[PDB]
Amino acid sequence: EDELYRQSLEIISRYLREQATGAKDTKPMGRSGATSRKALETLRRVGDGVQRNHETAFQGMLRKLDIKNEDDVKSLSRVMIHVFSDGVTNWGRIVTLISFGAFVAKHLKTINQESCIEPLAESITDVLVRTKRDWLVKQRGWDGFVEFFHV
Ligand SMILES: CC(C)(C)c1ccc(CN2CCN(S(=O)(=O)Nc3ccc(SCCc4ccccc4)cc3C(=O)O)CC2)cc1
Repeated sequence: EDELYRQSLEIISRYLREQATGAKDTKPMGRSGATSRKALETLRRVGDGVQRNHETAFQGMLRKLDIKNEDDVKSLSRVMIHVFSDGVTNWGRIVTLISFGAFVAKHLKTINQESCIEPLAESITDVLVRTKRDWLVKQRGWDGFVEFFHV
């Protein structure tokens, strides 16, 4: 409920922030073997591969959306809201969305819009949690994500 949004926000905000700045957080999210720390380490491995694989489509979509400020993020979130609430729900579709978020975050860092990374992460979290709540809960939350992408 409140915890599923708070946990997802902590993982996504930290992943987007460290991808843009290019530096991992010196202060951990929790204890050594916590669900959130494991999900973030999985995101660093999986999410980075998604970005290089989907590079051309990610660069295309970014250029078409034309994100330059916070209002652009808030307004074009309605585009994301509608496209994501329709279609098959899976971990591959979930990880590609977060990877696009990190791709956008990296772009925002270059145009001196580092303040946009947090409301950007809030938009991704609110879509994922609100539209796909039942699925995520039945899939053991972020543990299901860790289990799904194991090496
Ligand atoms: C917070 C902001 C930055 C505003 C923001 C976030 C995220 C998005 C959308 N976000 C969806 C999920 N993907 S994806 O996982 O790569 N898979 C897809 C990629 C393309 C499409 S076609 C409609 C997208 C479109 C519409 C109009 C212009 C440019 C693109 C569908 C999917 C899918 O699976 O439904 C990434 C794109 C938009 C806007």
